[PDB]
Amino acid sequence: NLNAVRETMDVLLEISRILNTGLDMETLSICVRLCEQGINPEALSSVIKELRKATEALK
Amino acid sequence: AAAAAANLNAVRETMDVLLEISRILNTGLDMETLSICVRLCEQGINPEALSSVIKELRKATEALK
Amino acid sequence: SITQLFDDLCEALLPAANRKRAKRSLKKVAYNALFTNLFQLPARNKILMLSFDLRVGGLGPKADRLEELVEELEAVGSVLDLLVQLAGSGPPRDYFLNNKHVGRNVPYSGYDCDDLSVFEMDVQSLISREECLCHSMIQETLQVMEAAPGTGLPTVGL
Amino acid sequence: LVHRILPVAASYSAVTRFIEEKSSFEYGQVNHALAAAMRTLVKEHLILVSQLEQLHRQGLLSLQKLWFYIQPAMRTMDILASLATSVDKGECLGGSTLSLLHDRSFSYTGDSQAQELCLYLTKAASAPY
Amino acid sequence: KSPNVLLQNLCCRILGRSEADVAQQFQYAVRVIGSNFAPTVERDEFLVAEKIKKELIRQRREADAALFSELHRKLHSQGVLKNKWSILYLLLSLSEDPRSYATLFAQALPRDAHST
Amino acid sequence: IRRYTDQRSLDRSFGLVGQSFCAALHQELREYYRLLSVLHSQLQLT
Repeated sequence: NLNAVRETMDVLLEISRILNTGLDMETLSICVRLCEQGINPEALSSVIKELRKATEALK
Repeated sequence: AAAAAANLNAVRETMDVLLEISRILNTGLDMETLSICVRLCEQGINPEALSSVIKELRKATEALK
Repeated sequence: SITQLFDDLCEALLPAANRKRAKRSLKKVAYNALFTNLFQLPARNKILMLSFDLRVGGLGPKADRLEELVEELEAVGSVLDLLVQLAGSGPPRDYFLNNKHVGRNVPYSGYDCDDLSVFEMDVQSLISREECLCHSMIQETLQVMEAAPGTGLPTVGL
Repeated sequence: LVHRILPVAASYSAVTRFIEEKSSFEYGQVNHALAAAMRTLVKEHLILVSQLEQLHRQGLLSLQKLWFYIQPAMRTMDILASLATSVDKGECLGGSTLSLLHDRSFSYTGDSQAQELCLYLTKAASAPY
Repeated sequence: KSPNVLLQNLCCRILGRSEADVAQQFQYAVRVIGSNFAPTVERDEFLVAEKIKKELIRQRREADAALFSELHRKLHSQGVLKNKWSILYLLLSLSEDPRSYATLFAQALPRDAHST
Repeated sequence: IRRYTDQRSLDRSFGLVGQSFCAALHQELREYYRLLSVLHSQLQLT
């Protein structure tokens, strides 16, 4: 299982690189675990866009 | 308005002319499919491209039958 | 679980390249922004709906690649539905286009004016960048070196 | 360039003259059907030149484009004009100009652009026989 | 709205399946409609008029072919259509006879003798 | 290529496997003129 999830983490990078996300590998790993929980991914794409705006408002 | 319901009359006029041409040729299309095809042809599309699809989707409902 | 991974996310957005009480403030603004949206096959179709807009917008092989990968992605399901809704949030050659000098059977045809005319444009966007670069490096430094007396770096403000 | 385009006009005058002359009762039911099937292609030439007329009205037709456009239709016209010259030359009517059509039908096999044309006129002209 | 989901509306009408019930056909639809969108051949409403006439001759009708010309008149009198060539070429391609060689018969030009 | 066809297409006493090569040599001139037609449209040149 621990061997499987490394291979899945490597293949899920590819489909997010071709679709040109703003996600890097670390935030990809957190968001792949968060989407697998069951919380609607259509809303998670919006909370990330709001988090990345509110952190830039401080800078 | 009033002049905005006259244009809603002038589109039913056209749609009836197209509905007449659709039946005197005895096509496969019905009036509901035709209302999607008018929207596609308004944008500017190859009619050679849609007809091949429609030729496959009608045999894909013989893959449903 | 995920709310402990969220702490690692809060460490990433904070500059690592102090850093212990600014984290407690950024964590407050993170949690305060997070729950607003959360309080209030048809899945590969969402990728196909953007591959159509790829094909209309030029760039044929990218959409032909995209439809080649959505068959292998079906041969974890909530992840690609996140990717389709993050598809425009991203960061802002080839020797062949018209060589029939290889092969064993190539079809005889004429000119079209949408292959070789847009193969000199594939390079024209490059040559028109590499000189616009020259105007975006001498301007960004002469804006520092000449404004007016009393303008510069904030080390005089120390 | 104009002279390079003109043989398809010289090969339309002869075609329409044949269709008028050999639809009469001095040349029989076979020649009636023969010119009546040659007439279908004449209608098609008339169709083509009107599409090109729509092209010229929009300021999108030139001499170079016209010269390329008429070259596929020149071969068909050439077949019709040579056939009309041959039937007029030997004074062939009845079944001799079904024998001539049998010879000309085997004659054309090179591209199979002209083969279908002659075969249709043989199919139409062999009906009264 | 966008054209791609409108294709799926067509897919709901012709199939008994919904748009959400099939994605193998929509894949093929995205293959065909994309990169052949926006006319790439010469348009002519006149040839389409004479070919709908040519088709009504094949149904052994001469009365309905001259009534079709009055509908063609009414089509222009309202004037709300963008490509009157396209939808009539489309209905003519999907025509079925109620009850050979035709590539040497008049067609539209490819615009490969002209810059696009 | 046009000079050879200039006598072959007016010779009707010749091989019909040679008048198939010659009719695969009318297409090869029509395509040249197609090329020229596209170039003529782009004239409106260095």
